[PDB]
Amino acid sequence: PREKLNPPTPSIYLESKRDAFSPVLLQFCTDPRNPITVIRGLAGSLRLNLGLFSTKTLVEASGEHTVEVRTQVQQPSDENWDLTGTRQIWPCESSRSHTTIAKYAQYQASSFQESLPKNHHIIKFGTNIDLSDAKRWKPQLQELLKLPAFMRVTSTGNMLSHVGHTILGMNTVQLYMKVPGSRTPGHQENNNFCSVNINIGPGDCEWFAVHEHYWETISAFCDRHGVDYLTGSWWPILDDLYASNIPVYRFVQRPGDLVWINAGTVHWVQATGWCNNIAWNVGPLTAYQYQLALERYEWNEVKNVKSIVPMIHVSWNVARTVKISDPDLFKMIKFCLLQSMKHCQVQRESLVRAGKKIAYQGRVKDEPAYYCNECDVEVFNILFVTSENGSRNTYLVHCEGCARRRSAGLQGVVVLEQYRTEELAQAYDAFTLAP
Ligand SMILES: O=C(CCCc1ccccc1)Nc1cnccc1C(=O)O
Ligand SMILES: [Co+2]
Ligand SMILES: [Mg+2]
Ligand SMILES: [Mg+2]
Ligand SMILES: [Zn+2]
Repeated sequence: PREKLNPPTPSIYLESKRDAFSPVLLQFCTDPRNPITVIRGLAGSLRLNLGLFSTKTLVEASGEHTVEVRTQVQQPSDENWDLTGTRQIWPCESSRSHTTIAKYAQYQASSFQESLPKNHHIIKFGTNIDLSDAKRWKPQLQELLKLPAFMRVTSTGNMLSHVGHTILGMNTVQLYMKVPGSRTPGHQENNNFCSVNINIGPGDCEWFAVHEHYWETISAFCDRHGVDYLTGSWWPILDDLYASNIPVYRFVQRPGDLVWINAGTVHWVQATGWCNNIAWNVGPLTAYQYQLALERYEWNEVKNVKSIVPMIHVSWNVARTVKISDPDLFKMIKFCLLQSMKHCQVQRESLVRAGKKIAYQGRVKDEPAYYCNECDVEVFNILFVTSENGSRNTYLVHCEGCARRRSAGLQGVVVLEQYRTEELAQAYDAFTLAP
């Protein structure tokens, strides 16, 4: 039906500051039935100084900051043309280049003055601007502390705050600078984590969204139309989605509106006017989020795609410090930890059978999680390490399989252990369901 395929977008207005910190807001935003939530006038309700994220202020703060530019052909939000301009296509490719905030700002500003749409046919979209530097963006980041706990960049209830190190763009803030038509290709978030997006303005963003439930159908369209779902750049053809009985949420994000994207929600975005957007990810400690995160973590492994969130590392840290009261979530984490212990044990036994030494490395403060140099899989605890350079400057971490796959096998490879069996066992036994 036409009505069901065009469902109303979940919306909230906060009449006061008290409403923003209400438990009702959390359960609404995280409800699996709500794939996306727009909070109207959130900035004003919480008195957020969005002027700190204005183009003028950003240029003053760091004019030489790196801006990743995406050159694009401008086209209506419901269109993506082939080279002949006679049919709709899924792939939406863009050329990548680099510039500065100051230089993109001038393009953004001049372009705005040209119209008394912009840049004619071809436009540039300033993406992936890094606001992780605490000293450089102090007033900007401090301003975001006015948000309720579950939406903050850092909180005890956010899985990404238990990683122990920086994951660029997930537990640090990214800035987008846009002109009309600036297009954000379709995707789910890294490891199906939730996301927060605030429109700074002055212009609007147009949003499109599909519930996580339909993601495999979206992936099959991408495969049918010759583009990588997880890693490629694509723009859904809306008629294809409606022809497959897939409801599409459509709404406008006006200046000061916060968009909350729930776990696994497929979404694509286009700027209607000139605007800046700020964004980051959040991983609420719930069974719904954890399940979706683990299954993308595994699916990533099947498709040889790096999981940007090291879910095994995160699950252990969470287990070590956070009390989980939900039985369903506890079961999932407890199982993940047990599987990890068994996996580590199997590796140690095989290494000891082969007569291969294992040195205890230990962990240090602010140490990153390790990934395989070849296949990009998370390498937890047992590290197969080699020296690429003649000196001890360049160390490469490999997984068991890739280490074994080397021409000389494990010769030259030093095997390290970051957590002893007893460390994991004692952390595991300490992890119990909260009352
Ligand atoms: O991912 C991005 C940056 C897209 C940059 C890009 C990459 C590849 C091709 C064109 C543009 N942006 C968003 C993601 N999710 C929600 C909203 C946005 C946004 O642009 O406000
Ligand atoms: Co997104
Ligand atoms: Mg991306
Ligand atoms: Mg599912
Ligand atoms: Zn590997």
